[PDB]
Amino acid sequence: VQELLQSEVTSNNYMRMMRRRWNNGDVYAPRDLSPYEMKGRNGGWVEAADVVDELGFSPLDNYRNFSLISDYITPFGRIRHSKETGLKPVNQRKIAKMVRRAIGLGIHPSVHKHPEILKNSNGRHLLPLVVPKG
Amino acid sequence: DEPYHFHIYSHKHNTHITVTKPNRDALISLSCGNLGFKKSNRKHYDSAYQLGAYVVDKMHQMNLHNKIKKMEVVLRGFGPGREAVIKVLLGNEGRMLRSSIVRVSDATRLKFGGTRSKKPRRLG
Amino acid sequence: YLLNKDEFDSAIQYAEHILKPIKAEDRLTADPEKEDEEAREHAARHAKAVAALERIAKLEHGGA
Amino acid sequence: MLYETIGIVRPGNIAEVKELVLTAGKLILNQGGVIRDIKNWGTFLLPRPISTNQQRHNRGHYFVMRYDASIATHEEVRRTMKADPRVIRTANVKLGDGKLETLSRFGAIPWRSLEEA
Amino acid sequence: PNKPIRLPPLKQLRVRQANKAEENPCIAVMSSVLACWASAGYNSAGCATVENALRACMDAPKPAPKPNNTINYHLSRFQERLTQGKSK
Amino acid sequence: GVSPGGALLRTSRMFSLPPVIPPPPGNKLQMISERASATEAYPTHQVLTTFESSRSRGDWGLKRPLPLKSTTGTTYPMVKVKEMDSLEQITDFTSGTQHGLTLKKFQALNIPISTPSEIRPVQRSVFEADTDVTAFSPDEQIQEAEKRWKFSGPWLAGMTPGEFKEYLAKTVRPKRAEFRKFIQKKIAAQKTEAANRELQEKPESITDDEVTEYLRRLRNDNQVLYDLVGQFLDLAPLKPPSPYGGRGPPITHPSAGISYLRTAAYLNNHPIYGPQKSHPPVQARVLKPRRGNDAKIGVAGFVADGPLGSVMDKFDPSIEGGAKLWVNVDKATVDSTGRVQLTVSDAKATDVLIAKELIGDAREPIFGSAPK
Amino acid sequence: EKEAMKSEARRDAVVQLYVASKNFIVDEKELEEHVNKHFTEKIHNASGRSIWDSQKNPISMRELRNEFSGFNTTSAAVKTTVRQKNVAEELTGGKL
Amino acid sequence: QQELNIRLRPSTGRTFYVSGHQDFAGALKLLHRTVAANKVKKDVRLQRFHERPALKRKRNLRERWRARFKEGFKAAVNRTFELKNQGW
Amino acid sequence: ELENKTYESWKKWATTEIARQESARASMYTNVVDN
RNA sequence: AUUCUGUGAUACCUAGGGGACGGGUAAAGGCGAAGGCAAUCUUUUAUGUAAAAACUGACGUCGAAGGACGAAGGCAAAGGGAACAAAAAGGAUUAGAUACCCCAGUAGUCUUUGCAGACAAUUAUGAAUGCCAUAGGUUAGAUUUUUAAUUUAGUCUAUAAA
RNA sequence: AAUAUUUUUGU
Ligand SMILES: [K+]
Ligand SMILES: [K+]
Ligand SMILES: [K+]
Ligand SMILES: [K+]
Ligand SMILES: [K+]
Ligand SMILES: [Mg+2]
Ligand SMILES: [Mg+2]
Ligand SMILES: [Mg+2]
Ligand SMILES: [Mg+2]
Ligand SMILES: [Mg+2]
Ligand SMILES: [Mg+2]
Ligand SMILES: [Mg+2]
Ligand SMILES: [Mg+2]
Ligand SMILES: [Mg+2]
Ligand SMILES: [Mg+2]
Ligand SMILES: [Mg+2]
Ligand SMILES: [Mg+2]
Ligand SMILES: [Mg+2]
Ligand SMILES: [Mg+2]
Ligand SMILES: [Mg+2]
Ligand SMILES: [Mg+2]
Ligand SMILES: [Mg+2]
Ligand SMILES: [Mg+2]
Repeated sequence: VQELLQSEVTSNNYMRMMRRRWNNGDVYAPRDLSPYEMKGRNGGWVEAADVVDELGFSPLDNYRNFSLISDYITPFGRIRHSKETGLKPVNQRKIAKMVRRAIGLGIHPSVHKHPEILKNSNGRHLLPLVVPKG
Repeated sequence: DEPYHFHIYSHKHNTHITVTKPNRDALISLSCGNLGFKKSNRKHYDSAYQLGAYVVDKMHQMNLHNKIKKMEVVLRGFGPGREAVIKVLLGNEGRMLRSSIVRVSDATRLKFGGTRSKKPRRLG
Repeated sequence: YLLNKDEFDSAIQYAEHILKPIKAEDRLTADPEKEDEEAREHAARHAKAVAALERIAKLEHGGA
Repeated sequence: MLYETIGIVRPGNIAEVKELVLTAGKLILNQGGVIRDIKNWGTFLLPRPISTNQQRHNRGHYFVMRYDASIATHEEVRRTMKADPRVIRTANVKLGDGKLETLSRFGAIPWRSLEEA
Repeated sequence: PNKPIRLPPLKQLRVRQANKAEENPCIAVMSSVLACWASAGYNSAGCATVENALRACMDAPKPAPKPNNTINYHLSRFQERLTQGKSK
Repeated sequence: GVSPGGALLRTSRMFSLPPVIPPPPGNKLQMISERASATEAYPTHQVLTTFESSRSRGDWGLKRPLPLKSTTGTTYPMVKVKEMDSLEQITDFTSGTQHGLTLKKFQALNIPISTPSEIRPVQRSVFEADTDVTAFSPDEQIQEAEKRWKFSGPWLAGMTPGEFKEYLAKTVRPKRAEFRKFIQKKIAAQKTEAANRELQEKPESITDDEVTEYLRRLRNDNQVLYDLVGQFLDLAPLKPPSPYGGRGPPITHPSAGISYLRTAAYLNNHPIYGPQKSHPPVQARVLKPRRGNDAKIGVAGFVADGPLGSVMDKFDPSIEGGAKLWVNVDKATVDSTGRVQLTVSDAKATDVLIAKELIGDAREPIFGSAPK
Repeated sequence: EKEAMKSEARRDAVVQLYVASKNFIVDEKELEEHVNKHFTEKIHNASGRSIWDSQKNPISMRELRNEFSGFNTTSAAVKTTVRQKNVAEELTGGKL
Repeated sequence: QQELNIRLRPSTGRTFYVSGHQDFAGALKLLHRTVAANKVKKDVRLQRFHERPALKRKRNLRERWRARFKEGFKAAVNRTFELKNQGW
Repeated sequence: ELENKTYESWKKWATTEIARQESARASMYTNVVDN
C-alpha cells in the first residue's frame, strides 16, 4: 500500500504542473505541450467583458444584495480596482458608489464581508467569538 | 470556545507581546525593557528575538503548552519585531506551541480619515 | 412623467381591453360559473389598477 | 416617487414588527401612496454591534417596504421611524432614475435575483 | 482597464542592470549559523552540522560569470519604432 | 468606370484575402488569460504558401520579404499575417501549421460530419438538399423551418440579459408597424380560403379592427403566437412543439468546411487480408486522467472525451512520451459554438495489430508466422 | 409620427405598470392581510429565524456567471418561456 | 452564533485559518500576500504625518506616471522579444 | 512523434520545478538546530 | 533630556459617551465664471455635452464703472473643543540656536451671523470669432455589417508646414 | 525598502 500511496502523491504533483484545462473541441499542436506554453507566464486571470453590461443591471438599485457587495470589496473591506473587476469607468463608478451607499447607509460592514456570509465560508467553526466576560 | 491569543505589537522603537485567554485577559504582558534594554536597544531585531524566546519560555514554566489546545497569533504593526517573534514561533523555540495554532490575523490600526496627524518633519 | 389625462385614459382603456378574459368560443361550450366569475374578478382587478395608477401619475407626488 | 425603506428593529418581539410596518403602511395609504411590496426578512447579524438607547444589539429583525408616495409622505414616514425607539436604524433610498420606463419594472423585492434596469 | 502607453521619445531605451545580480550564496549559510547561536547557543552541538556547511562554502570556488545579456542591443533597434522616437 | 489600375487591384490575390472572422465564441461571463493565448478552436486568419524558389528569398506576396530564420527549414511552408504593416513597420506574422496541418490530420481520418443525434444511431449527412439550405420564401411554414441551419435572428436562451435587452429595444421594438402588416397578409389569406373552398363546391384586409382583434384571440393559445413572431424575426425554434435546438443552432455551417465527405459507409480493401470490418485505428494521447470526472484524449490535434470504459486511471511519469492508446473515431460533429466534437470509441485488438503490419511495429507478424 | 412613437412607448410603460398592479396594496384591508400572512414567528422554517435559512444566500456574482458559463441543465425551459413572452409582448404589445 | 456572537472587527477581515492543506507557515504567507496587496504597510506610513490636499495630489501624479511609464516599458521589452522571435 | 519529444521536455521541466518547490516548503520552517 | 507610571501606566478587554475628519474606489478622470468641489441618504439649484426632429429669426461677441462672488490666514459675537497647532513655555543640538528635532501647548482650524478683499487667485499665457497637415492615448455620448471602424464635444502626449 | 548627529568663513 506504500508504493500505491507514494505513486498517488507523485502523480498529483505532476497534475499541478499542467496549468491548463483541456476541453472538448480544443485544437492542440505539438507546441501546446512544451514548458513555455504550460509555464503560464500570464499572471492574470482577468475578466473578458463588463459584467454590468452583460447582466444588464443597475448596481445602484441592487444595494440590498449583501453578496453583491462582498464580491466587489477585498476581504479588508476595500473596493476592488478596475483591474480586478474589469469594468468600464462608468460601471466601475456605479459599483463603487453602490458599495459606498450600502456601507454609508449602515447595512453592510466596512472592514470585512457580511457576517452571515462569513458563516458560510471556510473556517465556519473557527470564527472569532465574543466571550460574555461576566 | 474561543482560542487563546498571542498578540504581537511592534513599532519602530519597541515591541510588546501579550498572551491572553479566551476572554481576552492578559496572562503574560511583557516588553523588551523587561529584559534590561534601555532606551535604544528595545528597537533592535535581536532584543525582539530574546523577548519572544523569553515569553515562550515563560509559557512552558506555566504549563501552557499542555493547557492551550487552540491559540491565535495576532500581529499589530510592522516594526522589526514582526519578523523576529514569528521566527521564534516558527523555529525550535516554539515547536511545542506551534501545533495549537489555528488562526493567524492582523490587527494593525488604520484610520479612514480620522484625526489630523502631526505635520511632516524637516530633518535634512 | 410627461403624461396627461388623455394619454393616461387611453392606456387604461387599452390595457383593460387587451387583458379582458376572452369568452368561450361558442355558447353551448361556455361555462357561466367561470365566465361570470372572471368578469367580476377582472372588473375588481381593473378598479384596483386604475386607483393605483392614478396615484403614481399624480403630479402632486412629483419633485421640483 | 418610488422610494424604499429598509428598517431594522429589535429581535425581541414579532408583534413590534407588525405595529411598525402597519403604522408606516397606513400612513402611506392615508396620504395617497401605493405600497408595492413588503418583504419580511428574518433576524440575522448586523454589520456590527451598535448600541441604541442604552441597549447593545447584535442582530435585528429586518424588513423592506417599497412604496410610491410623495416627498412629504416619505420624509414623514422616515421621521416617525427614527423617533421610534424600537428601530435600530433605517436605510431610505430613491429607486430608479425617475423615468417612467424604468419605474414600471420595480416589483417584489428580489433576494435570489437582480433588479434588471 | 487601459492598455500600456506609447512611451515618450527617450534618449536611449535600455535597462540599467541587464544581467541579474548574483547574490553571494555563503551569505545565506552564515545567516543560518547565526540563527542557531541565537536559539541553541554558541558552544553547543546543534550548530555543528550548520557550522561545517559554512566552512565548506567559503572553501568551494565561486562560480564563473555568466555571458552578458544582449537585451539592450535589441531595445536600441526598435526604439524609434516602439516609442515616439529618439530625443537628444 | 473604374480606371484600369483599379480594375487589376480588385482581381488581385492580396485583395482576395478574407477579413479576420471573430474568434470562436466563448463564455462571456468568465475569466481568461491576456499575456498568453493558445491555439484557437478554428482558424481565424488565412494560411498562406509560396513557391520553394520564392521561400529561399522570403517572398510570400506580402508588403516585405519575411525573415529566413523562422520561415525556412520546415517541410510545410505556412504562415498567418495578423498585420501586413504594423506601427513597427514590420509584417506581424506567425506560423500557421497549428491549424494548417490539423485540417490535414482530420481529413486523413476519412470521416464525414453528421447532424447531432439525441440519446439507434442514424448518421445523416450534412450536405443535402433538404437540410443544407439557406434561401427561403414566406410560404414555408414552421414544418420546414426545422431543416434550415442559418437563421437571421439570435438564439434567445443563449443571449445574455444585456444582449437580450439591446435586441428587444433596438431590433424588436421598432418593428411593430411592419409586423402589423405581416398579420394583414395572413388575414388576407384566411378570407381567401373560405372563398376558394366555397367556389369549388383576395380581400385587401387593411383594417386595424381585424388585426387588433385577431391578436386578442391568440392570447389564450400563446403557442400558435410564438410560431408567428419567430417567422417574422427568423428565430431558431426552442420549444419542441425539434431541430436539435436544445443547445441552439450552429454559428456556422454544420460542417465548418473541414470535411466535405457525406457518408462513411465504405470498406477499405486491404491488399492481403481483403475488405476489413471497420476503419483503421488511430493512436490517441491521454490528457487529464480521471483521478475531473472525465478523461481527455488527443485524436488528430482535437481534444475529445475518452471511450466509455491502466492509462486512464492514474498518471504514470515512467511512461516515456506519455500514455498512448489506439482508438477508433466513431462519429464527428460540430456543436453550436463551432467546436469539432468527436465520438471516440474504443478500437479492437486485431485492427491495431493489422495497422502495425504495414509499419513494422507488430511483434509477431500476422502473415506467415501466425499459426493460428 | 415621431411624437406618436414617444406617446406609444409611454403607453406601454403604463400597461406594464397596469399588469403589476395585482400585488400592490391600495387599502388598509390588503395591508393587514399581507402583514399577518408574512410576519409570523414561524415563517422562515421554524429551524431558523432568518431569511438566510429558507433562501440560504442572496444571488452572488459566482452564481450569476454560473447560469451562463457553468450550465451553458433545465433552467432554459423556465427562462425561454419568460423570454419568448417578452419578445411577443414587445411586437404585439398585448402584455401577455 | 446562537449563544456567542461573532467578534466583528477590522481584524476579523484580516484573518486566515489553519486547515489540512494550509499549515501555520502557509497561513502567514497568505496573510503577508494579502496585507501587501491591500497596501496596509503603505497606509501606516502615509498616516504617520499629515499631507495637505495639494501635496497628496502632486505626489499621486508623480507616482501615477512612474507606474504608467513602467507598464509601457515592460510592454516594449516584451514586444522586442516577440519581434526578435520572428526574425525581425 | 513530435508530441513525444515535446512531452518529454515538459516532464523534465515538471520534475525539476516540483523538486524545487519541496525546498521552499521545507525552508519555510526552521530546523537548523538539529534537535 | 524635559515628560508619563506603583494615586497601578504601556500592553489586552468590557460598557457608556464626545467632537472633527473621509480608507479603498482613483484615472493623463470629471464638475463650475473663477475661487474651488471627493464617505452616505432625502430635499433643492443654474449652465454645459451627444443624437436626431421642431421652433424663434441676428435676438451676437467684448465690456470702463457700479454691483455680486472670491482661497488660507485674520477681526467681531455666540457655540464647540477630540485631534492638529502660530503664540507663550521648557528639554536638547550647537562656537552661539531666536531656529531645524523633542516633551507639552493657547489662539486658530469646525458651526452660525457680519466685516475684510490682499494670493505663484498660474496655463507665469484675458475673453471671443474665423482658419492650418497628421499620429498615439484618454473622457462622455452617437451611429453602424455593435466583431471593429466612423463621428460630435473635451482633455493630454509626439510631430509636419510654420 | 521609509533610512536621516554636527560641519561657518575666504581683502
Ligand atoms: K485600570
Ligand atoms: K465643462
Ligand atoms: K502636539
Ligand atoms: K463682501
Ligand atoms: K484626440
Ligand atoms: Mg512592559
Ligand atoms: Mg511639533
Ligand atoms: Mg542637519
Ligand atoms: Mg460622530
Ligand atoms: Mg485651482
Ligand atoms: Mg478617497
Ligand atoms: Mg460676455
Ligand atoms: Mg468691474
Ligand atoms: Mg475666511
Ligand atoms: Mg474664521
Ligand atoms: Mg472669538
Ligand atoms: Mg527653545
Ligand atoms: Mg471654512
Ligand atoms: Mg489659490
Ligand atoms: Mg476680461
Ligand atoms: Mg482632464
Ligand atoms: Mg505638445
Ligand atoms: Mg568672496
